[PDB]
Amino acid sequence: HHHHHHMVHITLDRNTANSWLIISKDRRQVRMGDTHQNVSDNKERFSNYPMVLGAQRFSSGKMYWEVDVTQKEAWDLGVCRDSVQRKGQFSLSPENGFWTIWLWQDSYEAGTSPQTTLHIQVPPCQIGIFVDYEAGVVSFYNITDHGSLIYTFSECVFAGPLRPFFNVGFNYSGGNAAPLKLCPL
Ligand SMILES: CC1(C)CN(c2ncccc2F)C[C@@H]1O
Repeated sequence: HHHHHHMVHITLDRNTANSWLIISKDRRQVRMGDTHQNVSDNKERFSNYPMVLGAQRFSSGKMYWEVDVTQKEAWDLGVCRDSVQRKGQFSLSPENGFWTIWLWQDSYEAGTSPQTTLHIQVPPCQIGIFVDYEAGVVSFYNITDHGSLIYTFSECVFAGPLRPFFNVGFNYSGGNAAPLKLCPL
């Protein structure tokens, strides 16, 4: 792909984070803590899952960023509406305002309803995410495999400002402690 020139500098929004997440000083890395991180509750925090939003809001244009997923067993990545549900249980779907892919139990799937199997020969260590607001497109790229396409959501109905979306996943196994990292431009 040739989307690198739309690169944007994403930072994480501490106020949206699940209360167990630990965000680095530079707001570029996030990981699951082994306990509550001693923050107050607020209506923005994701309560049920280890999720956080980017601070940036997008309502036009073309945007590109990259995320490092090295040594993780489970994660979700993509974009979502600014007005997604924060509290309680929900599924990641375009109907609920999410355009995401994930790793879970050694398989990769796109967050359609129902979910779509992805075909990845080279497990990615870094994911590229491309958003074309006007076209209604969210695309995912395998940076480890020379930028090969993973998945394209087209005919997207964003219906609001978009935010970068992250889920570090649970660490029930002891094998999923590694962080998500926003990779330099
Ligand atoms: C008392 C809070 C800090 C948490 N809260 C809620 N948390 C989970 C489910 C439903 C809620 F209304 C409302 C308010 O923002």
